[PDB]
Amino acid sequence: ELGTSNLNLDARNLLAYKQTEDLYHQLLNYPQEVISIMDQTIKDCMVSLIVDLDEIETKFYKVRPYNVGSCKGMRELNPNDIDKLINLKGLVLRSTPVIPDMKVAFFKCNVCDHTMAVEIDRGVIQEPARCERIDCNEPNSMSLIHNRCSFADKQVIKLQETPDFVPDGQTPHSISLCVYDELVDSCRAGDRIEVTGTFRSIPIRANSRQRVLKSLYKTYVDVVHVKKVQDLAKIREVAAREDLYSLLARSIAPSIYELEDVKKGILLQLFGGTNKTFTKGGRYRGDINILLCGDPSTSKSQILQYVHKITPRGVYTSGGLTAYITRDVDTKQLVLESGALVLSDGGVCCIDEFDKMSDSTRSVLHEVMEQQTISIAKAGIITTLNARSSILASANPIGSRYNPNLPVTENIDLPPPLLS
Amino acid sequence: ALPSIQLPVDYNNLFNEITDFLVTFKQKGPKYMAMLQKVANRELNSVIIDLDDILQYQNEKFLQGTQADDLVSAIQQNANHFTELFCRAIDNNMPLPTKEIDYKDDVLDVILNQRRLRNERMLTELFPPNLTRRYFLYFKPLSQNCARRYRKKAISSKPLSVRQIKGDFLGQLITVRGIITRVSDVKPAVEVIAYTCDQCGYEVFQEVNSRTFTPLSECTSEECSQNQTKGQLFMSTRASKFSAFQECKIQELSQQVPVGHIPRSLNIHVNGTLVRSLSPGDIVDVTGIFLPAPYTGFKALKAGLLTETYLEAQFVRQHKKKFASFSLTSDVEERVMELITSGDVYNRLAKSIAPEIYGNLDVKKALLLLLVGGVDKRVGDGMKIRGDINVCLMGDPGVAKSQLLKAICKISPRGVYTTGKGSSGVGLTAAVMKDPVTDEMILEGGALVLADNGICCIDEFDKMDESDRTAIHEVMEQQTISISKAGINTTLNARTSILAAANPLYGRYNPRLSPLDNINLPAALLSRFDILFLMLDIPSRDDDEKLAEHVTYVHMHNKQPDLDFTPVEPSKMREYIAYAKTKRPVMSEAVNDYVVQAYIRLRQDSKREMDSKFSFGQATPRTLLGIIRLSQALAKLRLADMVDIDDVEEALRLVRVSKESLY
Ligand SMILES: Nc1ncnc2c1ncn2[C@@H]1O[C@H](COP(=O)(O)OP(=O)(O)OP(=O)(O)O)[C@@H](O)[C@H]1O
Ligand SMILES: Nc1ncnc2c1ncn2[C@@H]1O[C@H](COP(=O)(O)OP(=O)(O)O)[C@@H](O)[C@H]1O
Ligand SMILES: [Mg+2]
Ligand SMILES: [Zn+2]
Ligand SMILES: [Zn+2]
Repeated sequence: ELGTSNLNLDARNLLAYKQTEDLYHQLLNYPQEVISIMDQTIKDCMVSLIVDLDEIETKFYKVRPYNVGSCKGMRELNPNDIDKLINLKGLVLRSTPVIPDMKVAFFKCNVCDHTMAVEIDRGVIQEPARCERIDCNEPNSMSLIHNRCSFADKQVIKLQETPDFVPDGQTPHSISLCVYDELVDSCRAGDRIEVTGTFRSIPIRANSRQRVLKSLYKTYVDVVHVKKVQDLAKIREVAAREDLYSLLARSIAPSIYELEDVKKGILLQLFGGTNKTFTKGGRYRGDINILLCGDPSTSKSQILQYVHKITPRGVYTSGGLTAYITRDVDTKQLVLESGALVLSDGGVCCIDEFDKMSDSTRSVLHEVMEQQTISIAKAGIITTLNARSSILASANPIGSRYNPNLPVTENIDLPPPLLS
Repeated sequence: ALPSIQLPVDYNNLFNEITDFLVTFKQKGPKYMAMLQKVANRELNSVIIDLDDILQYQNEKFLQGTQADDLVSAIQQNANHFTELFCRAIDNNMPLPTKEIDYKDDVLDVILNQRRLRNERMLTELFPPNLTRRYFLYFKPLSQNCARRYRKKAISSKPLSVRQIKGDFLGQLITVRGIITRVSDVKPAVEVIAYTCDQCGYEVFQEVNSRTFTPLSECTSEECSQNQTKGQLFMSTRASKFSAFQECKIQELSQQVPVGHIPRSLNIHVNGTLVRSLSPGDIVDVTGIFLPAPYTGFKALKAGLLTETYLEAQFVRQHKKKFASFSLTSDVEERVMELITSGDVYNRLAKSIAPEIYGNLDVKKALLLLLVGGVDKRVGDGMKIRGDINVCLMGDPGVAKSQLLKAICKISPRGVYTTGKGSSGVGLTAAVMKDPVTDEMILEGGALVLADNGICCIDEFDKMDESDRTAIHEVMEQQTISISKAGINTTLNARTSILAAANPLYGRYNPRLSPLDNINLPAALLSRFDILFLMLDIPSRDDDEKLAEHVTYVHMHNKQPDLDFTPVEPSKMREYIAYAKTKRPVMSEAVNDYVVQAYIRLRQDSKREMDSKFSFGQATPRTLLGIIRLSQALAKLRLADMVDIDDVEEALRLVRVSKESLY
């Protein structure tokens, strides 16, 4: 009734039956053929259960086994576990763009402009040495077309082990991944995922000029399933309460004693004002910017840490902050990279240790608040970036204590216009 | 062609004697049949051969005038040949399995049975024996006492240095000694490579012992041998036989290096079940076969006679020491019973750490309290608390604080010593950055050296630049380091105790306001530390006399003098620190009122911090938190699961003594 073609399968339920555990053992040893025959079985299950046959013929079917074996570690991978299904956890390091993969070769007899489709196997192409049209039968008239073939979307993912497997200060190890179709772009940098798939070993080419091969094989894994690691009525019931303001203000900092007014101010800043962009007059700022000052006996960093995670979007940094053209490490190209302040568009940007801001960056702030639009002109690139971000900053006084007699300006060591 | 020469060695008698030894040897019956029986039942995975047994068997059979030659001498002269002789002898004399076998799991044997039921049914190929083999063969160097048993000089062993190995030791069995530095990962190595023939009779096999490999093009299948092609042969991954491969390099010890030289290295190959038996950073005694390696892999067409050399491991003695993670044993149980009988322990422990440094009992007591750690494992509603204690030591140069730090690092297995630059890969960068030969850019991002449950020790705390200062400020209060450079955010969960020693820039204490000397560091960083000590050198007769007498008596005996009186030993402290950490007392509420009024009096002192000249008595909640942690550590060091008011009193006294050094 949905039209979706995807079947999840857990091994423990598959293990719950006595005839199925034999198929379990056979699947562990020989995954590919078992999966193919299972997919054919599911394909026939369409007609077996419907007895519209039009939506069935177009779609293929696949399974997603998981929880087959226990999660192992990259530090114990014997050669005895080649071409066997295993379960692995880890953290994604880097990705790669989609890699086309030939599936159907296209050839043309240029003399008579006759074309044919040639299926392939194991990558190697058996080229036809003479055209099928015996009316011409020329041997050397074939030249393939690169843009009229058919391709598959392969992608390679680099994965590292979890730090839990390293007890004595050793270094992590990285294992390559391969994905197809729906698993493309299913993860990005920094993801914590668990994968189940078979093991593969390949000989390396070494010298591309010759047919010599090394005595060692590269190891990589191919996976089939990946896992990660009407309420509006509930609002108006709460929103209609009279004392919701006080409870809402006090809820965002359960451990903070007193300091109610500053909590109300921070909560209201998180709520944010309106933003309007009337044409004949221009846009008006809608962001709210708050400073906190005092001696380092206030736990004022805790409030910043609270508000960084409470807000939907927000970057927590310290005393670089904006866009700079970077030189890519792994790949030899030049990529424009955005800064932390740009990444906090619509949210609240948290800044700690505001006094130690150097001098070059301060002017940057001086243009991100009064205009909320940063422009960069470097390496032939001239452009403007929207920021539209709120600022919540904290600073410390000069000396062991902030003397009440002395005014604020001297102790904080900030430019009077920026403070104003 | 090739001229021929005569040698006294013939392998027929050697093989016959090998078989006779393997069959008749009595050390349960024969031992060498027990190993073969366990191998047959798929129980044993590798076979170890002891040369002492061969030597003593030959010696004891020499009493009868039948034996004519010796085998161990030929073993020492050449080793690789006897490996295949031994494997052939084992394959010839493999007894039948006396135990049941889960036969369905051996997919290799199942595939071979399918191939045999294909071919022999028609009425077949004689497969190479090594493909059928499942065991590994290892040698063990003899022992010196066995050589001493007899007159002959069957010595071997003798763990030569790296540079002591010359060009005349190629092909022999030699033992080396050194420190392991680099260890690579585990990767499969091919032994027998199989191709499928596209359903054309037998599937061709091939074995390559070289470090390079070339594939086949055509096959000997009869219908494929027919004058037209029938299917392209393809390599089969399942049918092939593989083996674990690993490589490592070993460096010479600093004691064996001749003066004015640079230590050399040596490459070691290891295969089989011995893989992953060694770790970087240990002293080992490796015995193996010293083999040459061709230079043709580099493909330079130079060095017509020059070749590279490597050692193939055969037996490894890990040596060094074992931490054992205080695994409980009977003997250490009687040891802790003795400690229980010893009464009060921490004073003796303080007396017994660094007797070479005279006096300074309170500093050693603070070190003991640092070793156990404070209150930890979190509190309600997710608030973070760490058991780590941060202590900074102040004093003039020449007070043996650096030596005390070195002694602490020696006694603490997690201790690490760092300093401002000098070595770059110790702060803010991973130790594996740009390390692999492939330049894979392996990195965690923002991390320190073993900062997880480590004891970081630093000298010249004012020396470090802004980067290491930022790192030490980032590792504050178990805060993780989240410095990113290329999208990496694999943060290192830093939970470490910080111990640092520093000095004022004047090099001597000053009569003026002591905070003007401070650390020459920001006051925010100063307030983080739990305990501050100041060791000021006061010239006096009645103490410098004792110090000079102690130093000169140490110098006269060229050892730690008997003038020291310590009932407890460094390994005993190493055991007891883990034992007392295991006990882990928890907090008792009955001290809440007392600690609250103590904090009230601390703020009363804060009401007099403007009196100046020792203004360090400032107001900070971290003072109270450190008081709680120090009381918890005082309960932890000796007491059972209970925190006493005496712990609070001792923590207060320690704080007052810490402040009293200001004067
Ligand atoms: N109490 C002591 N007992 C014995 N020797 C001591 C003592 N105090 C200092 N020494 C001597 O001082 C030397 C070690 O102190 P050292 O000068 O290295 O420490 P430091 O105060 O950290 O100074 P620096 O920064 O100059 O290295 C040794 O030669 C040691 O014999
Ligand atoms: N009102 C308070 N409630 C709870 N803890 C507090 C309070 N005031 C201070 N503290 C404690 O004192 C410390 C103050 O540190 P903080 O001023 O945040 O340092 P910095 O501002 O330099 O980051 C906190 O770690 C906190 O544990
Ligand atoms: Mg020193
Ligand atoms: Zn044609
Ligand atoms: Zn064939």
